[PDB]
Amino acid sequence: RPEKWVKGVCRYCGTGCGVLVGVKDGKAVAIQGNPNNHNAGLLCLKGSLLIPVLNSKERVTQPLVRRHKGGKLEPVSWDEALDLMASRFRSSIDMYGPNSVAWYGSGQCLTEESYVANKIFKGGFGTNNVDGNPRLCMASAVGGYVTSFGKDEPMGTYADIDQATCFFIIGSNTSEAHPVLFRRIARRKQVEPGVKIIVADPRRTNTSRIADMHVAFRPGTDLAFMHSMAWVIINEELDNPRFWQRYVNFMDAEGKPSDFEGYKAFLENYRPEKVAEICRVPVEQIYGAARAFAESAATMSLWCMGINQRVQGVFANNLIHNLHLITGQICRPGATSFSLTGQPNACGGVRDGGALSHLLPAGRAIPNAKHRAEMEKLWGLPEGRIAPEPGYHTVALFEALGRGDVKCMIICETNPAHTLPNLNKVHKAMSHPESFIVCIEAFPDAVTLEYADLVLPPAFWCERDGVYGCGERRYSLTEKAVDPPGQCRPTVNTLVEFARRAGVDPQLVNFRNAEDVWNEWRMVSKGTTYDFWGMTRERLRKESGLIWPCPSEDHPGTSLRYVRGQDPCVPADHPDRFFFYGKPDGRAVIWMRPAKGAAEEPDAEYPLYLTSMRVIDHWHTATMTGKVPELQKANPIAFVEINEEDAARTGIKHGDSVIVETRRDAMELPARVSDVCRPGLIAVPFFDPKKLVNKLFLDATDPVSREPEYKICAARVRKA
Ligand SMILES: Nc1nc2c(c(=O)[nH]1)N[C@H]1C(S)=C(S)[C@@H](COP(=O)(O)OP(=O)(O)OC[C@H]3O[C@@H](n4cnc5c(=O)[nH]c(N)nc54)[C@H](O)[C@@H]3O)O[C@H]1N2
Ligand SMILES: Nc1nc2c(c(=O)[nH]1)N[C@H]1C(S)=C(S)[C@@H](COP(=O)(O)OP(=O)(O)OC[C@H]3O[C@@H](n4cnc5c(=O)[nH]c(N)nc54)[C@H](O)[C@@H]3O)O[C@H]1N2
Ligand code: SF4
Ligand SMILES: [Mo]
Repeated sequence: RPEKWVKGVCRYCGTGCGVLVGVKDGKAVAIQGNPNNHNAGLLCLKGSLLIPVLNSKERVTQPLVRRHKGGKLEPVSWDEALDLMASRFRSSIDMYGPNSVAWYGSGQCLTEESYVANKIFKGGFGTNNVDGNPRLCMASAVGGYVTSFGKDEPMGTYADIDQATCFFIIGSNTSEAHPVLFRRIARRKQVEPGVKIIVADPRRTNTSRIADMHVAFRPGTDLAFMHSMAWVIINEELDNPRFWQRYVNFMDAEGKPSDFEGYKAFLENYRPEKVAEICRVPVEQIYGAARAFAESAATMSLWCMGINQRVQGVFANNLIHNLHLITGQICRPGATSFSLTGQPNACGGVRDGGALSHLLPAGRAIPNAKHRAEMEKLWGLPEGRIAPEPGYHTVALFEALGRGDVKCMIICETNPAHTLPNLNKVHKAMSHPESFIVCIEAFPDAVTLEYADLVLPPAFWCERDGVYGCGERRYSLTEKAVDPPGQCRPTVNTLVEFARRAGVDPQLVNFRNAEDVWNEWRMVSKGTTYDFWGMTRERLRKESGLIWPCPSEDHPGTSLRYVRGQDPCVPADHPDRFFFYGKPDGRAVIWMRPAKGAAEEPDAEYPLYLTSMRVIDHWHTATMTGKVPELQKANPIAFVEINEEDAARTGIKHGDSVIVETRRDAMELPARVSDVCRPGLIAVPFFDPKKLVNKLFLDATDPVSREPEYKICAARVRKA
């Protein structure tokens, strides 16, 4: 029975459900959904079972040090820990230059933590070595959005779900990975039964059980599938010339200006009969998916890691946007190209705040000299303080750590020893005997702590205040509901003290609380097309999220970007009803991206596709959801999914232990036989620390976004 209800945000998925925390003064006792946030008071099982996680005593509550490598982690005071951290970082810079140090962060960090980490490093130390886990996740979608539209982030919101009359859901297990949203998608098809749902995924998941059509294409061939859809759309005159002639540009396979006829000529390469064999699907599915897509009153695509975790990730994102653009299924209620964000805070913390190695806050870029000056001005730095070279992107960061080039690294609210691709390579990198690794980590079973030289105990979740920005441009405050336990401190406060102690100019880190940093971030955003000056803490305390752009206390926020009358970045006096202002002529761009494959495709010797996936009960590495007994009752440990008519024809039964092996490692797993994986595909989950699947996975990255291709590599299976 609670006395106080404290408003915040679910700690887990990018659906970003508002949460109310019931405290019986000082202890959280109950949790409900925020009736006033988009989720309308609905929480999924994970969300609803957060109170045990918050209450867990299995927490990191004092700072810890590992005197020597391979030693034992032992207690140390906060002051010795802060001096040790600051002296090491200063010493490294002094001897070897800013690029010898790095920040490795998280879309789970509060927007304020990431904003301070990013400033200390980019403006304080003078290094652009600030990256994070959204690199493993959302970087393809950023590239797809910037190359297609000139600006990052969806142009619609979740509310478009209520109006789509077709959902094309590709690379997304919405029901297991975005359960609230999937229910809203289910809800919509309930209310209007003439709503069509296409689910495109090599796996037949719970998500397909509301689909009119499930396209179970061969991993990696979805680019061809989607070009092929565009061919049908053009061929059957289902396209929208009034839209694309005014609003669209066309870039050929080399990225040179082209035209509709160019596009038609290129698409001839993607005829349905030919592309149907590549994809291993009945040709009727291409015609079906295309016609549904184009004939529908309002079409919405939603996609996640099956599209992004790919060496052609940016290109795939482009291809989804091509369909919306050729058909004009965009900038109207129900009709948009909506990339789904995994993490609660990839959008606000890392992407919008520019906390990646090539980026600067609010739409600005490292290589852009005017943007550096804009930031040196706002942040009060000398000229040239901000380096012109992008720092290390994640994969290359950990390679630099391994070579000795990065000597000191902070890891904050991520578990990279468990979740980075090609683990054997990374664990060797993380074991460099002369490296100094500092972990800010709340739960001591995180495997990465086994490589840490120093561990700082942070406040978790609603033990402190701060903003999370979910996938629909929604910035939502979590207020503080409880004191942190033991010696846990807000990471914002820890970062300021680290900076001060490490000789950073104190005017650069002039913040007492997360609120202070928010007002600066508001200021740094003002005038950009990411503007949220209008999101004062006061408004964020009272409201259940605001959606940007929101440039004044009287502005309600923005649902439809790029749309005159809706989006304030679009002049009221603009000639055309739409304005894609991230492109100099106001036109979104269809990209004629050639369709290729995975970087490690199957062959005689490794004849299987290996994928990796999300499972509903388990959040990533299970340091949180693992503290909840009910979350263990269904899938307690790792398994490997195997296709029925692949199992029998190769002589493998259900339940039998098997060896999944790839060029990089081998691993015994309990087989799980179903019709989930289409023939020629197996799939492993990644929440079991006793089964570090990322040891089998390769490391190739999209050459633009530098996202790893976790979704595809080549494997073999044999009976144990
Ligand atoms: N329960 C739970 N929910 C979560 C998370 C969690 O750990 N647990 N994490 C959150 C985060 S950070 C993220 S990023 C999201 C991720 O959520 P999703 O991306 O929706 O979930 P995944 O299983 O990673 O998604 C992969 C889907 O893409 C498919 N796929 C495989 N190969 C291909 C291909 O070649 N083409 C296409 N088009 N699809 C393919 C897989 O079969 C799989 O079903 O979920 C979020 N929500
Ligand atoms: N094979 C394979 N690997 C993948 C993926 C895949 O699809 N396949 N998906 C990738 C994607 S999309 C993502 S998003 C990444 C995510 O990968 P990670 O970010 O490595 O996984 P998480 O379990 O979210 O790690 C968050 C950590 O933060 C700690 N923590 C919780 N609260 C606090 C706090 O207040 N402060 C601090 N300091 N720490 C805290 C938790 O204990 C946990 O260890 O995984 C990637 N890895
Ligand atoms: S759908 Fe995501 S944000 Fe909503 S309660 Fe479930 S885990 Fe939390
Ligand atoms: Mo993610």
